[PDB]
Amino acid sequence: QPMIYICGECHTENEIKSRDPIRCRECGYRIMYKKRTKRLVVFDAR
Amino acid sequence: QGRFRGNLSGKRVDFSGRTVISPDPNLRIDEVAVPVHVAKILTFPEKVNKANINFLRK
Amino acid sequence: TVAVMSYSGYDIEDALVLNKASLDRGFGRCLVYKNAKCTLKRYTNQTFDKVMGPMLDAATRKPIWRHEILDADGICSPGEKVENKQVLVNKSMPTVTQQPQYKDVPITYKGATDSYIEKVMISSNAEDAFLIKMLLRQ
Amino acid sequence: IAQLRPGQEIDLLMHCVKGIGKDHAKFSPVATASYRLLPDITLLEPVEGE
Amino acid sequence: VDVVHMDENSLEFDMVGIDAAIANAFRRILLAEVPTMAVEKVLVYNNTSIVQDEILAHRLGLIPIHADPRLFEYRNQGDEEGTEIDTLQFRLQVRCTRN
Amino acid sequence: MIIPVRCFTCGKIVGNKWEAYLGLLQAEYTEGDALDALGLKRYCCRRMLLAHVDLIEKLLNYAPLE
Amino acid sequence: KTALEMVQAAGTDRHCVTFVLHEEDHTLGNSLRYMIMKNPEVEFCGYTTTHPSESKINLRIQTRGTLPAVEPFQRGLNELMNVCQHVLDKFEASIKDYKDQKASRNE
Amino acid sequence: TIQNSELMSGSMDKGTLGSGSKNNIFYILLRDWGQNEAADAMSRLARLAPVYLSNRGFSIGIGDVTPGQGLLKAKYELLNAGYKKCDEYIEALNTGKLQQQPGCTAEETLEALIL
Amino acid sequence: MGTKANLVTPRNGEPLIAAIQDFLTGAYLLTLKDTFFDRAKACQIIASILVGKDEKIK
Ligand SMILES: [Zn+2]
Ligand SMILES: [Zn+2]
Repeated sequence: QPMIYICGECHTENEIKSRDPIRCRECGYRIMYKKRTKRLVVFDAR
Repeated sequence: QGRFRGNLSGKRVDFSGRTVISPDPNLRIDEVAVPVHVAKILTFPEKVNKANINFLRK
Repeated sequence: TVAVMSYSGYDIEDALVLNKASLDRGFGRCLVYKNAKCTLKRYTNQTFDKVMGPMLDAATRKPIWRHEILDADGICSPGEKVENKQVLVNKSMPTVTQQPQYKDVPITYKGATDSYIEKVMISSNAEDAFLIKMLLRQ
Repeated sequence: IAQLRPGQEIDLLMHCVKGIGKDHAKFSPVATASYRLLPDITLLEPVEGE
Repeated sequence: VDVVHMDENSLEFDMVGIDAAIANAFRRILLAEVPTMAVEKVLVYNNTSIVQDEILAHRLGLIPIHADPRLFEYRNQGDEEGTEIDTLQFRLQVRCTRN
Repeated sequence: MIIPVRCFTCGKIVGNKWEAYLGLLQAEYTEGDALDALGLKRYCCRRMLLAHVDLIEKLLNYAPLE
Repeated sequence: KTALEMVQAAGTDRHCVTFVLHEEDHTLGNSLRYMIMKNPEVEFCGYTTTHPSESKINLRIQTRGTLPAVEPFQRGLNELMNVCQHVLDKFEASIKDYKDQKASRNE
Repeated sequence: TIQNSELMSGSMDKGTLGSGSKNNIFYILLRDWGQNEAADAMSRLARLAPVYLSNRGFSIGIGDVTPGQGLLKAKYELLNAGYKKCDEYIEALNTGKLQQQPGCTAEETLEALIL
Repeated sequence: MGTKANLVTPRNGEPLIAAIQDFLTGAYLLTLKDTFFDRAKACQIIASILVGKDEKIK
């Protein structure tokens, strides 16, 4: 129900909800990647 | 890129395509094999008359 | 494994004949990564660009087809596939040229074929602008 | 199949079907199958000495 | 027909009197028309490795499956679910942790 | 990246021979004897192990991890 | 849905006919040509893939006398089928004999 | 020699099928029997000749450009003879009389003899 | 501007649309004095042309 971002360097969940400048909670590293989606995808094995 | 050299002498045209070529001897010498993903885009306006109404309905 | 022979006449001027089974087992398989970036700048007025969520269909409680791949924060998600004319970052800007009015300027995926979003990077500069980079894959 | 590091996870679901080798090379049952004609090296004149 | 050698996963046998245009047919049927079972649909939940999803599905396609394919039928056009008769199903689930 | 499952040319399953190939190159075989002892007669199978670079052992040092 | 279509020649009544075989390739074409050319009433027999994108062969059969070319085509199919039956029987007998001889030795 | 569209002798070079010049058999078919027969003949040849060639087999290897013994003797003799005559021409220019060719200096005569 | 109506170049009157590599070598190795065919392989080579508009001929 919230959005959860993975930190770039230290691999922690950060949960950026407030309108903040982007910042890791534990480190000072300033790059976030989204998590992988929960829905399923179908690939052909070709 | 002025009017004369840019637009009067040689001007860009539509109803055209551009693809990499590859050989195929099984065609006659007066045939070219157009891909499907180009022939769905390039169109020819065929006026409806008595000879081809049943073709153009399909 | 290259044979040097003349085969079937489809190899006339420098052309070369491949093997279908070699192509199926993995020969020459290649990945293409592209980029799609969007910036969310803060203006001289105290007004900011914003990312709306997925505009749902109220009739079926599913998002519309042009917004199908979005997450709940308007930014597309890793793992899902994109087709032609879908949105990736649902940007909206102020038309200040009293309340701010927003027009939609989404960042759509122009492309011939389907892609896979691999990672979505979200970071900022010091000027409060947000940089969002996707990494597409075919 | 793949190779991992801690934190990474694979959780997928595969559907095997029946297929012939003409369609795709993953259905072919043989590693390779060939044939060669059985030779007969024959001698014209007798080979003696070194 | 004289079988000169045989073990697991291999065979070697002589044929006398057949012609090239029939022995070539036996070779081509062995390469391209004897059906087997192989993965086609890879339904992915949470792939977070470095091996990309496309390449992983392609590697899973090439793995031989020991089903005896005289017992199964061809899946029809479409029919993404499948039934008891015309499919198998394999489930892979690996999570990596520190020792 | 990682070893291919099947040889590109013939079709023999080569993707299980890799961990045995490095194990036989820890015990100081030559490559010419190791590829024979693994049982790759055709040279199309032999180039799958003789020419393969194992990038994923060195790409996994750069993956993010807890 | 029909996989066999018979295109006759322009001026000749049924003794020079071209068999279009859908959903085949060189596999059946070469073996069937081999079993047709053994029939001594066939003057000409040979196939061709129309285009490699398509799975067709055109198997032209031209007979000598007055018999129509459907009969050498049918005799070629039946003779190829009986060859495959005999090969299957002899091969299964040889496999059973090999397994029996190996399981009888070193016991 | 083609007579009544039956090849009676001789093989088809470039000079009989290729795009070089006249006496092309397709040019004969163009001038005597219309465009349609020339185009049908070119289509039939382009259809037929690979079907023969890909079942003949036609290949080139390092054994096809390797030199035999009869070349490796003659090349050594030719290089020794040519380098001797070049050395005698160099010596005839620098420290003696060199027979000057008409219309040029002596060094251009040396260049012409060495070439 | 058809292919069949422009078989000869306007420069000197020599043809341009003609055979090229692997069609010359095929016809040269077909028309040596050495080659001979049985009835099977001769029928197999001749039958490659029976396609297209030459499908109806004897
Ligand atoms: Zn951090
Ligand atoms: Zn191999």
